[PDB]
Amino acid sequence: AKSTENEIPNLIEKMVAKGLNDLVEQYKFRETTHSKRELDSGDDQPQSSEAKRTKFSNPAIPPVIDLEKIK
Amino acid sequence: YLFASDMIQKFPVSVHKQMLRMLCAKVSLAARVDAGQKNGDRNTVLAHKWKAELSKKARKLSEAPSISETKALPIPEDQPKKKRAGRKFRKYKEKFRLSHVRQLQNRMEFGKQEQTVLDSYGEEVGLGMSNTSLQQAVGAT
Amino acid sequence: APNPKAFPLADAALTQQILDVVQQAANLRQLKKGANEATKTLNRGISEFIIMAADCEPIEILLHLPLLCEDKNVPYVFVPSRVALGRACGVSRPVIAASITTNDASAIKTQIYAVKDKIETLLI
Amino acid sequence: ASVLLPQLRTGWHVDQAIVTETKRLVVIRFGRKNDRQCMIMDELLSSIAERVRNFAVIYLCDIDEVSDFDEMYELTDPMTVMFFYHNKHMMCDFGTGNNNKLNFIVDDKQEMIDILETIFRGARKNKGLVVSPYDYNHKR
Amino acid sequence: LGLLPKPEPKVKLSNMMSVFENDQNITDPTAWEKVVKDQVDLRKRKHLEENERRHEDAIKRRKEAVNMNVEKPTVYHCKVFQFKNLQNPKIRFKLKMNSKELSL
RNA sequence: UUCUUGCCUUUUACCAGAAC
RNA sequence: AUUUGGUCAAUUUGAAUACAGAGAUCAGCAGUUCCCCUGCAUAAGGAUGAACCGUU
RNA sequence: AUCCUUAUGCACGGGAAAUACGCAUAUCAGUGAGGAUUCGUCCGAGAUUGUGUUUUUGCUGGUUGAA
Repeated sequence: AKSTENEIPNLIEKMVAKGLNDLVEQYKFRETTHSKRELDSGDDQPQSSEAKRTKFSNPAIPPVIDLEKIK
Repeated sequence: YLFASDMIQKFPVSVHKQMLRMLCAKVSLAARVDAGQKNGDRNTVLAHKWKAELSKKARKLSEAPSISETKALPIPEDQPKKKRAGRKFRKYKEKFRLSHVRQLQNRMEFGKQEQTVLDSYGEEVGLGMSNTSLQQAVGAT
Repeated sequence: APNPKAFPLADAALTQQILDVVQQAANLRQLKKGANEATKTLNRGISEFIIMAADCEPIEILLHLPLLCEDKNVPYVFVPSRVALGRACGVSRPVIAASITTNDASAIKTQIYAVKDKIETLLI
Repeated sequence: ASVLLPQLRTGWHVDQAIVTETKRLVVIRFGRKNDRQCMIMDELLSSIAERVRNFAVIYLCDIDEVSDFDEMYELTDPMTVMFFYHNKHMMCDFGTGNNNKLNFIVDDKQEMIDILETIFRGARKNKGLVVSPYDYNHKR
Repeated sequence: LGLLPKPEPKVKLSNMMSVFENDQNITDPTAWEKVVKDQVDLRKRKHLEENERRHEDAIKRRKEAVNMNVEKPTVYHCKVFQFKNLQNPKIRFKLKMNSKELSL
């Protein structure tokens, strides 16, 4: 919960980003379960690269951020 | 035997197949439960629930969809935007193009009596100017 | 917490292994989801081992399968989660029973055998 | 239908209706509530209206009540409909020889829809007139 | 809205004859062929290059990864075999190297 | 107005007969 | 025996101008889905090879 | 370290189809959807409803005309 509080906006988009990250870490079976995402975050931790890919995923999973930037 | 049950045969014939299927599985489940139970337990709550569920299912099947809000005709604008082609795309569109032989057929020679074909279903058919004059005079193609 | 009559419940790692096997089995068309299919498999003799769900409620719809297995001498487990089992099988819906079936010429034969052995060990 | 199609109350309302639909076309049935032909027309238009909601709006009008618009037909007063777009009255040449209004029931729903579409198209172009795809001549 | 790249038509040796966006298609016929064939090669090469890159990166990861993974073993499977003789070198070697491989 | 003829295809207006 | 089914729209009007009403045609490529092959990765799971002795 | 099986992810390449492919705060679904049958039994995963496009989406090139 603490972890979620600090870095994680804990919406659907964030979850998606997290999922993507684990796939890029090198997943096969759907990464891991998420009770409140904390577990997932913990699992990711071994990879040790969280904050970059969510700032990338919003540019892709919609293009709204990109549009904003343009404007 | 099951199909002749009250549980199926009360509902409309629309539902009977699905209803019957439902019954089979639920019946099986009930049987299993019975097998599991020791003598002098007579729980029979699960069965009740199943029955209720079955009833609900039946009701749902009998009830139809609520009326559709009549889908509107699109604001008639007459756009010719597309403009495409591609070995890919031109195939599909080939299926909907009139092909060259059909075009030829659609052409009718002016003075001449045009080549028909006597389909036994209907003689009407105009083979048109798809057959070359000389060719037509001689035979087929 | 899981039902007492759901026995033998597989240990975490073991459960995971079983799930993996099932997934492999699903891929290979070696697996048969569901009570009724599982039952059929048992009748046939094709079943290698039967994987059940502890969180099947009402549990007693399940509890014939174990008996059948016992009478057929087929290893059987429960895993804890029906949902998980379903996922493994390749079904978003809750599956409660499954059968990994026999097929000598499978790639995953060895895996299946291992799981069977594990299941047997569990039983007593 | 009475319940389905909105009916208008007084000439002002009618005028407003005619003006306000910038995007859509406006079909005003002018007709005496209890008449056969008028009723038939209303029934037809009910069907059409839902279909063509996206391009044309239908409204009804009791012509004996709202006497403001006996400019529109020179005091002949059969059971009519009228067509409008951007407050400009829309002329539709049928066989009838009254190009201004269709003063005759058409039985085909689809046909009616088609004619509505045609007039909408004409309006969009700006063409005050439009030639209908159906000849009529017989109904009148 | 970005215009960061521009998408060029993916020629091949079958499209070769029908693509005219890139010029020289009959004018410089062998040149055109070279261009198209070259393009194809690049595409193929790119694919191969990508694969190579992937292979490299994976390899890089694996060494690091193994080092990282000093997990706490919960329970250990064991097997004890006994034999009457092994005056064969080969068998001994097999026993060694396999063991080394499997962290056994 | 309704039914039957004939213009025919519609408005009249008719063709030529019944019924109210 | 007569007649109705026959009004161009648009613009400028307080009848004149208009005069039928305002992109076409040929061709790429990419995407979408499914399939097949191929190389790589990821998991899993095999199968197998390699001289010779090792570690308190 | 080499070879292979499975699934998936990315891609070279080749092929077919788009009457197809989605979408849903829907309803139901391996606790059985839908089907087979030689009638003994067998297969076992979508079905329903709503709806969006669907003679096509996104991009290019040419000739042309326009004049």
